Amino acid sequence: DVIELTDDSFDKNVLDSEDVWMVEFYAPWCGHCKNLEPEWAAAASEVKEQTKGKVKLAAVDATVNQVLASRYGIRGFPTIKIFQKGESPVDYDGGRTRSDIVSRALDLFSDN
Repeated sequence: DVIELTDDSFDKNVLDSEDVWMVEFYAPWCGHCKNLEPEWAAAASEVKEQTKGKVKLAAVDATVNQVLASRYGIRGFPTIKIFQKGESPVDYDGGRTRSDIVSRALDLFSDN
């Protein structure tokens, strides 16, 4: 489903991975993040089904993982960043529909 990542777990999970990671950085009081939670989970199920985990969806609570928040310049919420092997992350620029997120995921899968 959605993997919860932390300052301590991020680099081995994500940076050292052969898989692509789409990571939502959120704050726990942020209503837009709360609204997105169920759609993020739904997208994560479909992506898992389509890619068998070659693309993973994850989340980071930026407020308690401040090394990551600083590293990736998180200045607002929610912020979704896409990580591919050996690259700096890029920002996701689509909507929260399942089709939008799954489209980006399959694009990533095709080329990874």
